[PDB]
Amino acid sequence: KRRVVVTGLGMLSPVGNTVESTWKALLAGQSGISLIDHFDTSAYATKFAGLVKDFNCEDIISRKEQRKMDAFIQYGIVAGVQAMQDSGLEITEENATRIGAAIGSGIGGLGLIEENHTSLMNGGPRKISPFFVPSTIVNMVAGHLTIMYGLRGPSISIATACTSGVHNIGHAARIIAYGDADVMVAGGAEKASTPLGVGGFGAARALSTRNDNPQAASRPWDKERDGFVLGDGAGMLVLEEYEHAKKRGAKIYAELVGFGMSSDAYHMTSPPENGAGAALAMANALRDAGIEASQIGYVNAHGTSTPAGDKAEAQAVKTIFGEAASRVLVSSTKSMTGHLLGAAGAVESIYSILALRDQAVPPTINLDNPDEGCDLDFVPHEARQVSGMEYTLCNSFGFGGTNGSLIFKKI
Amino acid sequence: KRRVVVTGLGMLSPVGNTVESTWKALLAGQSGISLIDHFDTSAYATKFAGLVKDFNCEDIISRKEQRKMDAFIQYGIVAGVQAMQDSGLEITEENATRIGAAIGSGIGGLGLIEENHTSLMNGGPRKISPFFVPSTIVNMVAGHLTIMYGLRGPSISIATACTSGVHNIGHAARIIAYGDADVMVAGGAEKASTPLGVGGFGAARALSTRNDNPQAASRPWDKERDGFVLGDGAGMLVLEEYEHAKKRGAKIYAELVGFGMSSDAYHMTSPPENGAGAALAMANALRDAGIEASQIGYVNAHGTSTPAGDKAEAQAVKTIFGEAASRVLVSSTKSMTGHLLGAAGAVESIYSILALRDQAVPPTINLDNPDEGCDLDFVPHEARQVSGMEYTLCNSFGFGGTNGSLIFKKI
Ligand SMILES: *[C@H](C(N)=O)[C@H](O)C(=O)CC/C=C/C/C=C/C
Ligand SMILES: *[C@H](C(N)=O)[C@H](O)C(=O)CC/C=C/C/C=C/C
Repeated sequence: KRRVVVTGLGMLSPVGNTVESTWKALLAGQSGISLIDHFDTSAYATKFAGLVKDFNCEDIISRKEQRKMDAFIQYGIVAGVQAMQDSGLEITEENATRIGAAIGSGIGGLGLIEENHTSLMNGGPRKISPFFVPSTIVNMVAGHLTIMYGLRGPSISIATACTSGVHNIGHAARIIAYGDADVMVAGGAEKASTPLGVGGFGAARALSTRNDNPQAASRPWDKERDGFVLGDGAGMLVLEEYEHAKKRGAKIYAELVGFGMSSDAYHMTSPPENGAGAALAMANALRDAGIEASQIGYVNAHGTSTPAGDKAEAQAVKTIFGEAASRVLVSSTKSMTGHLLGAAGAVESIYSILALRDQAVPPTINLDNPDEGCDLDFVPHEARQVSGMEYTLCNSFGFGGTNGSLIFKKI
Repeated sequence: KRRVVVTGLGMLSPVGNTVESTWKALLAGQSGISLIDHFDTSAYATKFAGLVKDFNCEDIISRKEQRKMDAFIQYGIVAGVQAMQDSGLEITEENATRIGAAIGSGIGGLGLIEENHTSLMNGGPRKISPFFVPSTIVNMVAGHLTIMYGLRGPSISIATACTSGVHNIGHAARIIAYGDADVMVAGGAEKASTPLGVGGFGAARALSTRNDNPQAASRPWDKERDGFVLGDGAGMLVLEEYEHAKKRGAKIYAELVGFGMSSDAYHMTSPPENGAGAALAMANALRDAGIEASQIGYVNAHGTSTPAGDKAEAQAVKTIFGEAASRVLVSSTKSMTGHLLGAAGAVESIYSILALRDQAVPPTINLDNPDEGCDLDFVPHEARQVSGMEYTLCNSFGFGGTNGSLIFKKI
């Protein structure tokens, strides 16, 4: 039996450009939400997002190579490098073959698609960049990373909307467990804060519209929720087989011990009031890990600050935790960070891992007045200190009722 | 140990709207390539593609529901229904939970992205459809199918460019083998024959330009190759665990016995002249199945009719088959059908499965003059009759050097 452990972390996010900085900002209840200034938002109903601030990549990616790449790929690589550096792995010819990648995105290169389409509308097909395809398609984050580090193992990319993050980590472990790889770089990257991504979610009426107080917009479970808050970023994990990691003397952050997937079979964008799909994915993760709900100390919720969405997950937690529902800690870091779509599950896996390290649970800021029936401990305003927390659960749900959960364990 | 078998086939393609029709057209060496007429191609360097002809879906999808869906999703569903109908599975409340889906696409809804972006350019963000997001994102084929049949098992979507098809089948089996599901609907759907998809690949100089003879454009391994030929379509497979399938008395088409993944670590679009990545993926598939190259009767090649691409794969076959390289049959059905990108690996899995059933190997049409060093039996012009063929191998390679292979076995 092969046990997968997390030996390397890397990340870009709205509250920080590194893992540790981001983690301090979350624990200090800082927000990363801000007014969008890279495109005219006058006609838009949402004028704010969680944007990655003062991002440098020149040291890692050259200006000549920057032009073949949408910003989502740029983020993915930089965060991937971080994860590799943190891992300390040395890739040798005797190694290459056993190391792979499992990185996805919800929609990939929206920025460059809009740009190319604009050129085509204004100049015909001869003005379309020669890199249009490889600069936008979702799997190019893993493509460039494999090339960069000479990785020859398995190379997949799962694109399941907001569950992407969780699914890539899940299958990266599965791959390792199966024997196809020893080390896997996994995570997700997203950069949808573009006209079409902001407009598009606006069109569906899914985004918050609180432009008078951008940092208060995102309020999971609060009575005044009006929609999720969009955020860009990327979170990369290095997963590797225990023994392999043991022999090399690797920083072991945690052990990936459970992975559950489920389908809703209800609505294309809406979740069931019930939360049954969310319930069956936690449930399945539990079975896969072989533990009971009661051993879960902290649940990093999907909790996107949407009226219907937050209700459902809460209910699913009450179904799964039952009597231990009052003793379990459930927060949403999306109150600060915003929804990272394809990257959400990746960064939130890092937050659930660090919580094990530090026994501190990031808060759910802006939760001034819980709505009617939410009696759970949502870690309301300030980080909570804890003791003896062995496991944490991490949720992510997505359009098409595609659900996933990851269980982490302290080692 | 769990053995996965294929109990249901479904498919839309340029040469046919059903599985059997398509199969007859391939064996009769028919081409599906034609002049594009849904957009002005006057300024374009390629004016032809493999398009799905006279496609009906009204019986399956209503006109009110058609509007929330890009054509790639439309194709996926219709082909998925076919696969379910062919399977004969009955979904019950005692069943739902164990049946899932694993359907991907290379780029998903290009058609609707261009349309929405056009509206936004000409009318601002209020003219963007409310279904923009769910009508384009890659995972909505599995989303709608799960809802339609009430599937509650695992729901993933792999988006690895032209390897998508193979990867979704691969992981669908892995999932089943692992125990997360008993039945999985898997495959891919693509519909990139749009201005941006044709222009975009044109921009890279990757497409054939033989507009004077569209049906002769696609010529894998021929000396006059000038680029791949674009094709739309979808191919769906129903994978299910042997025992489960046995007990229900299911039509067993074949057994999925091997799945190999590999990374090139060379170039973002170009393959290595060597074909080493392609070699290591066949190699890995072989190990996973536990058989030797010599037992492989037919290889459905990636063979996209690209100068560099076709060279490399051929070499990789010579490395893997070695002495049996002359006795093994290698054809490319892309000579007729064109490249289905995200769907390519799905339809070609069906062609490798049917070849087992009928012991007939589809030809590589248009191969008038093999280039210099290609001495392999490429099944040059007419279908070849065979006897005692137990296994077939199926290849698919993609941008970012992401490789995959599937091995099928006659039962
Ligand atoms: C996210 C959610 N409901 O939690 C949802 O599944 C989703 O739409 C992700 C797909 C988005 C990809 C980025 C595209 C932006 C236009
Ligand atoms: C396909 C190949 N080289 O065999 C290649 O990997 C690829 O570009 C697939 C990605 C395309 C998705 C459809 C987008 C069209 C614009």
